[PDB]
Amino acid sequence: DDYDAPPTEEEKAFLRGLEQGKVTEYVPKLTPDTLLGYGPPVATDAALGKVESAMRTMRILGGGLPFNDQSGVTSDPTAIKHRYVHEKKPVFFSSVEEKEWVRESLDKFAVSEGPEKKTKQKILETSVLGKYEEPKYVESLTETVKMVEKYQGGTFSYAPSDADKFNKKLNQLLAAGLP
Amino acid sequence: IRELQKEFGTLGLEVDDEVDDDRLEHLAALRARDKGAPKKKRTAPS
Amino acid sequence: RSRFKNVRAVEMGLTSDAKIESFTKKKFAEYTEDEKAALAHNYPAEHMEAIEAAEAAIDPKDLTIQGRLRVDPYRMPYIDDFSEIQPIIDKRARRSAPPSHKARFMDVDEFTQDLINWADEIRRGTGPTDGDILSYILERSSMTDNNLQANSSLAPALPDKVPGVEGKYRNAIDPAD
Amino acid sequence: SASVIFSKYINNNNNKLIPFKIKNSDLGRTRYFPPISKEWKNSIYVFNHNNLKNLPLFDININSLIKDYFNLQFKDKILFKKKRLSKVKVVSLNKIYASKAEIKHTNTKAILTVYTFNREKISLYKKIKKLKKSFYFVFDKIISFSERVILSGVPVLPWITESHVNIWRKIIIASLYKELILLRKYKLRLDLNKYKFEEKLLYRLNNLIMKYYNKKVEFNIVNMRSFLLNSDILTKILALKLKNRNARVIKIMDVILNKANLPKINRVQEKASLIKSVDWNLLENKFKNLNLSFILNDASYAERNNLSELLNKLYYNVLLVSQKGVWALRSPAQPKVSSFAKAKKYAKIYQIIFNSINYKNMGGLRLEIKGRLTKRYRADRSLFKVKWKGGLKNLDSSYKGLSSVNMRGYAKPNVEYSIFTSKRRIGAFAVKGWVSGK
Amino acid sequence: EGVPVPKREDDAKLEFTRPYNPGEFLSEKLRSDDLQDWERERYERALTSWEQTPDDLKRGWSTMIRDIEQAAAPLRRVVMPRRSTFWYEEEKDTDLITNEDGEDDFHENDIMSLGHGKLEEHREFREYARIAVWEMPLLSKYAKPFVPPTSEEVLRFRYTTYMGEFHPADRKVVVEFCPKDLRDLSEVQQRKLMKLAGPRYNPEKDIIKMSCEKFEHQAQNKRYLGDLIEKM
Amino acid sequence: SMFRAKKLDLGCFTNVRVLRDHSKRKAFLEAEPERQALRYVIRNTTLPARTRAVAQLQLTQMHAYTRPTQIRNRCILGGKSRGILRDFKMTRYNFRMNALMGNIPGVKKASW
Amino acid sequence: EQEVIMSRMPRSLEALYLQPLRREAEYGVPSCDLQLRSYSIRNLEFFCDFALRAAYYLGLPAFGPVPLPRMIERWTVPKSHFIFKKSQENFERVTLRRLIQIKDGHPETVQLWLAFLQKHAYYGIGMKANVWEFSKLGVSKAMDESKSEVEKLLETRWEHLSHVSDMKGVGNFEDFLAKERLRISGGR
RNA sequence: GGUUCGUUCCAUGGAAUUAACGUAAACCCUUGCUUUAUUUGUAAAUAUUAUAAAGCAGUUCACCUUUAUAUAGGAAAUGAU
Ligand SMILES: [K+]
Ligand SMILES: [Mg+2]
Ligand SMILES: [Mg+2]
Ligand SMILES: [Mg+2]
Ligand SMILES: [Mg+2]
Repeated sequence: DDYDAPPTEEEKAFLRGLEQGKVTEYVPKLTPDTLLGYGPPVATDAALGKVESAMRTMRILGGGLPFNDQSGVTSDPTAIKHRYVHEKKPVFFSSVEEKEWVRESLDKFAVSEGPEKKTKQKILETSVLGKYEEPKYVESLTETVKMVEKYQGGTFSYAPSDADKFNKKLNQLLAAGLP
Repeated sequence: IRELQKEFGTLGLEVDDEVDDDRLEHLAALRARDKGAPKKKRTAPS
Repeated sequence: RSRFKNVRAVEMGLTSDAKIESFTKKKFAEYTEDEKAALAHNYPAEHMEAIEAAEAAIDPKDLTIQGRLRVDPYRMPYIDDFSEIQPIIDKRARRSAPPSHKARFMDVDEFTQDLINWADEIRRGTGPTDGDILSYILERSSMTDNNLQANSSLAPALPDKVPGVEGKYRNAIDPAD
Repeated sequence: SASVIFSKYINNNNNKLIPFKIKNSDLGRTRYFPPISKEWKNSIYVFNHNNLKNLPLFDININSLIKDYFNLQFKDKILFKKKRLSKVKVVSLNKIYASKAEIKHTNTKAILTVYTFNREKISLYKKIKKLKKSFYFVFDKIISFSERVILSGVPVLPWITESHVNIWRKIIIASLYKELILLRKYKLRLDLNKYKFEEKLLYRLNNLIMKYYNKKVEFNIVNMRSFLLNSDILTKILALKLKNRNARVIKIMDVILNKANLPKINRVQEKASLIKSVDWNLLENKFKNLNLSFILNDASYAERNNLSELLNKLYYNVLLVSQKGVWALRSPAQPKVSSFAKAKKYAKIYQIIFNSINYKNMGGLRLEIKGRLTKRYRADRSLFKVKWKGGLKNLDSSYKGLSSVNMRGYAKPNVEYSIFTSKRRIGAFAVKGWVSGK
Repeated sequence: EGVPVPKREDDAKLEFTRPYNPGEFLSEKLRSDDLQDWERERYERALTSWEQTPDDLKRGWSTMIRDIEQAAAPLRRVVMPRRSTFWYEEEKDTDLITNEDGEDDFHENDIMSLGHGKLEEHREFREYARIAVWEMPLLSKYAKPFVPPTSEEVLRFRYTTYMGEFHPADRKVVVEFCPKDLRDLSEVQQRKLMKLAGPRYNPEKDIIKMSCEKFEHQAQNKRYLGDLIEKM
Repeated sequence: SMFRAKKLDLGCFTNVRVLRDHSKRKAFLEAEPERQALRYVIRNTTLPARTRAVAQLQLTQMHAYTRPTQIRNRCILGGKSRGILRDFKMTRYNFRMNALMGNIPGVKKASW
Repeated sequence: EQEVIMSRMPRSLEALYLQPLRREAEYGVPSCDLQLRSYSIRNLEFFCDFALRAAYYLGLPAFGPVPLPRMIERWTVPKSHFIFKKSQENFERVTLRRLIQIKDGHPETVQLWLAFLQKHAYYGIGMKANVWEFSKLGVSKAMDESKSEVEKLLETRWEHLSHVSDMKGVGNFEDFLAKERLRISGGR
């Protein structure tokens, strides 16, 4: 009633191609542009180190994911549309192919071509030009406010928002302890 | 798993949450033999 | 002051720098213009760019002063150009297009048209040969993605008779049972 | 001139010169270094260990996510299957069994390796083949026959637009509805089983796992031919079988062992030691002076100074049509490959690669079942059963006396241990399993 | 709310309940139940053409669908599980059930899971052997020769990298210079610089080493040391 | 009570005290800069005696969840707080089992 | 058409079966200190060689691999989850590390080396590189001048980042990077 | 019945032949040597401490003695090592 014939030799030879694989081509390609994105983000005089530290700042704004340009072009569109529109935060793409896949996967979704001018200056301001706020020298010890700002400006543990919480309570106490 | 059933639910694919399915089967088996939980009292005892 | 020792260089009779060159040009001679043409006729352009750069970078004097044979446990157990990607001994290739996010599984209406379209492609050379029917059950995409063959993450299978495994097992079950 | 700071690091030159010494002692061949990914599930090293403490917890969530992924199945309404909405808990064994994932970590991505035993394809592929070849042959005739009756006169042209095809396609469906659904059901169930290993569905699972490691995840799913070559898949199958109250415990273990084929061996030669003798065929003992200058300098043979000639006499070359022959190249879109890629024969290379691998053949099998596995629904004492077939020893070290590389400082490199926990209606039980390789 | 109740209010309604031929199908469709008038003319044209064909030319058609039914007959046959069955002991989905003969044989075409770790390791050695033979030589085309630092380059900065990792220590920048490199400072002015340097001066090596990790970015830590040295 | 989030945001082994200690880590992260200012005004002997007494009274009114001394590591797998290792966030026992099976990278049985 | 008897194979393929060639440093001033770390020796020893081969093509004279002292952590835990303390056992996590120091290396060239190694990184290995460079006085002035040089190189790279007009989710730019890096880096 | 650290090995039995676990082997540290590497370690250096990857090494040889002639053992700062 039921007798399935053995796999024919033409069938076997066909399954091997799918299972074992076939002889695919391979094209060598290696230029500084194919390595850009993986280099060291060091503040060297060499422009290659400064261009890499700006890309690292763009990856922190985009979510902080590593720079992967050899693992596909897929991503989560429903999560990128939310971040880009509902949260209004930047998005970092490893390649242009990954940007055109989010467009084709979402109905009527428009993404900007690069960041705005004001965002290009803020990235080069600190990550490349390294423009800081010099901590002044406070001579007297009674200058509480000036001394706190001096210390807060000489350590990356006090973020701009963490210092505001400190200076708020401080000024609240110094003002509440006067005649 | 709840986020896995929704990501693939748009394609018409379903999977069972065994960890929660047996939990319900246990609760259902308790009500059968009169061992379920009492009615939650929502007022002070008086 | 150099980096290596001359104990192994003065042993053969290479005391003079001029004699070291006679040992390179005689044994590590660069490719002849005839060989370059023949070597460039078989490999594509992108491959030849790496060969012309490897002979200009690797100077023959280094192969003579410090060129040693590799005996570490990480050397390859055979010689090969590694130009192409082989079926089994290499990782699976990924040369297909990305998948469509809006693609969905075909329905009775879309599945029929897909089946009709398949009958029109093979019928352009009688009737559907089992070789084509087999290429329809295992390759024809049943998603609304315009018949896209996507990259597969399945690892390459092994030969039908693994060296070291074949010729050691016997089937306990018999047909007479 | 030169800077003083630059001149303060030149004088600090007390480095030792490479001596190029000559070996006067015999060297034995190195041990078999097993793969690295088999010692720890996560092959990782990070300088900030904040990315290293949560991994033990994630892998519990990842494995729970890959299990539920390979069990995905269509809704019975999508395939017109008319589900029997019974209150039973059907135990399905003809599904994809997956093992615990093993991840290879780098600062850019993560390669997730999982060994699968696809038992659902063995059934689907058989039935889709049962459909006689006449189906597609006769179906092709309806296409041509229906184009001479409906889209023609009486007994693709410019006057045949697309709107007319819609009505032409429904007539075929109206008469073959009950059959087009049968073929569609088996094809969809097959393509689903096929896409679970392709990017059509993996790119969705990557988005879920990518939220744990914050890296794109690559998959290296390995398809297993038999379920006995992995301890994880073996203890899970046996656990699902024993979950039924009516399951004959002692009988289900014998059915599995009987399916485990072991290679015939010679008990005397297998347990025989190995005498330690200098292997003069090793490249370390052949050329004690490794420098090319000494070798190619007309040491023994004449006019073999060509480096390529020396290598061909040591390694198996594929570019050569003859093993030790010369390399001959032909003198003067399509894929970019070499003009001799087809001539290359990887016959002996498959024999060199697969002979350099240990623990290929299965030579050991042990199963242990412990817990509450009684039939009667009462308080009874625990049960314990153990069955084995073959040995779990390391023949290369226990008998031959060779040096092995234990895993995690104590484990044997050839055994695979896995435990699966389940529960009956009366209590919990576990299924332990060992699988060794020769 | 309350104890959950089952969900049996769902089913897939089959469009067609019985095999309809072109005549009967079009007749019911042309009944004008729910259809566009301008679309009906497309149907009547088909119904007339169908009836115009030789009557027995439908006999061939009706017999054509009957042979396809016979071709799909073995695909819907409920195979009874083997008496001593392992995989289909309690499989309620009759679709997957099959003969279950030979599905457990070992064709000597697979190795254990441990052997696959060593095989995948070789597929990786070939991937690096392919990079070292075809992609590495291209690096020589973009290399640049080393030039010794001139007399003006008197500073020697140090920058840390973790190669794709985020570490709090990759923001520190160290700088070291020699007081005697600054030829603009005289003897007394050089000795005063060793005093102001404080513990940053190494009398043995005669190098003023100083670091800075006060700011969030390496660029800021380097700019501060560049300005600080101008104050020193 | 008021610091417990209305929606559970814990993905590890949840527990009555694990959920309690997680709320103290979030409460302290928000109020640490504020608590550091009060501790700086109390130890600054250059400020008036009144400014130090005000900061000394406000630091006492802070909720207990704001204190860092209330934080105590717990096992993410078992929820215990006795015998924890900072390097793995687990008890000495849970570390043993996972290390033997290979779920903790780099760790192996030591013999010498 | 004919057949040419190739005298030898390409030097790129021959060099793969020889020990990694090394360039000679004329001065010997270190320009990079690459320290690799793994919990397994095999991965590390392989990649150390793959790195030296890439340094030869770039003209970078590499010195190593130098085996640095292995870092050993130790824990002694009871075998039981309860009273049984008289029986314990020792565990360890041995960190194996190497050092490849590059002397007399061009600053930019040394950055391509590290970029090539990160793109082709071997699993299970962590790397840390310290880069040294010589620069003139007036560091601040140089940084400002370079601006236009770096802007031209980023013209085509700005496409990676795209955001809506006047991104409000960021708010304070600097406070965002400061706290986003903390979340990305696990908390520190 | 002997022997061995040892159900180890030999011989033998008018009943044995074999398999798994433990044992043993192997593994980690340590000792001597060889090769590789020379920084952040080493005074110098033609390379010798240290660092750490792989490989070799023992009861091996010599001497003495030795059952049933089968299996072996003894000697311990004045044989080698
Ligand atoms: K700050
Ligand atoms: Mg009750
Ligand atoms: Mg006997
Ligand atoms: Mg030094
Ligand atoms: Mg030594």
